[PDB]
Amino acid sequence: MLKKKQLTVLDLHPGAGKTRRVLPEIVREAIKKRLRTVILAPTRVVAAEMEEALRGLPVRYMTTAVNVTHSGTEIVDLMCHATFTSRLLQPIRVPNYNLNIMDEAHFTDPSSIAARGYISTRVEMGEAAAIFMTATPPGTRDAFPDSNSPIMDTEVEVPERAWSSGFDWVTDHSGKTVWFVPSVRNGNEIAACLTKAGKRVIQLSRKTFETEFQKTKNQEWDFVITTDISEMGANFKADRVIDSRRCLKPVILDGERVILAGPMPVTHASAAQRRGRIGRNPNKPGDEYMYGGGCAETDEGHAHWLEARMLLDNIYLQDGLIASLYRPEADKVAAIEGEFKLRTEQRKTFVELMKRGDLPVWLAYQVASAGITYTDRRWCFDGTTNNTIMEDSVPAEVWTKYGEKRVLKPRWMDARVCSDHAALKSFKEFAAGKR
Ligand SMILES: COCC(=O)Nc1nc(-c2ccccc2)cs1
Repeated sequence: MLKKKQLTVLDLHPGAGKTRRVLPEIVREAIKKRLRTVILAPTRVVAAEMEEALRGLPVRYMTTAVNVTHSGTEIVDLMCHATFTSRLLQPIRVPNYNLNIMDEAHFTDPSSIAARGYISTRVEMGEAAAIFMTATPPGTRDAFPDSNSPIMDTEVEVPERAWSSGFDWVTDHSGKTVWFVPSVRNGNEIAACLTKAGKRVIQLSRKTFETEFQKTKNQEWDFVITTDISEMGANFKADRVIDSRRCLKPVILDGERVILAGPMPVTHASAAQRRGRIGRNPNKPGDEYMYGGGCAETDEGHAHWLEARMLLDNIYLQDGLIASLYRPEADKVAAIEGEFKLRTEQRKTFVELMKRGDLPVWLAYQVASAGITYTDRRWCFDGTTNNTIMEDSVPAEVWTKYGEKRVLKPRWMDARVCSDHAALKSFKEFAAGKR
């Protein structure tokens, strides 16, 4: 696998031991051959699991998720997918890694797509080797891959709202259930309904993931209610998955706003990863997978692929050359390489709106490309009346940095800045000049 000019897709089934058995073997071989190597973890949780699998090997952990004293003699670096892309965008030297290893390489967050595009472009150039580790590479059509033990697959109507009757099979279960919901808000309603029925419920989402995931290890629980983030190598001691088979899809309308469309069907890859949370123990056959809809290729026209092009347009490769998306995912967006390339000062604004601002890529781009500077928040208040952000059926209000109470009315509306209470709170703080 380790010869230059090669990209290898390690597509062993979920639970086959890619992370705990194959990855340490690859790393040992890489060190033997003096390959400067990066290992990309999708999350801080997986980064910590990798440290356990790699413990004893000279690996530099570029994450505060691991508390290790580095020797200074490591040629293998480990960081999150997002950290890799972030360091590429920033005015900081990223080594030209000979070997690029991406774990959970199916991750469809913009920074992961961008990292695959950059890595696969370096391999196509003949400059590097890469290994993408995933049961479900782009365009996979099999929602029902092999497992370590037989799974009971049942198509069933799954609740997406509180219920009083008609779903006894949900609560009548005495094991542990991982339940994939399309959104935080939908999970909150299911979680309240299960809590009222006497169940112990943990909720996971992107913003709460590291903190709340620890509860699945430290306390007894009956249900984990999770968004799609648990597709990215989160492991549970569970005997059932309940899968809505639904997700939200960010969509750019008319080049001018972003909506969260759906809920709508998940991809085959997502369905296989959700299912793949169970059937992992060869000694425990008959884990159950209850699924509430079909799959569709809802990654086509999804904003994350256009966002990935915005990031790649702003990463230096060589002179004016721009990295392509990884070929199997390159048709998910109608975009021209270079269309989003910013001049030096606008690019810095774009980076800071994402890194410090915590704005979605698309929104960061609109503000930066309009020639607005990072601390200038006038745009949060001067949109049309129909861009008014609503909080519990009333216009959201903040005190501006000037001490004026104003209605939150952004010039560009991205539904992700108000998708749940936590998002809207963060965006209000941003509009107020608090970061
Ligand atoms: C599952 O097999 C049928 C199918 O693919 N149905 C879909 N429904 C959508 C959809 C749903 C909500 C909002 C917009 C679009 C996309 S695909």
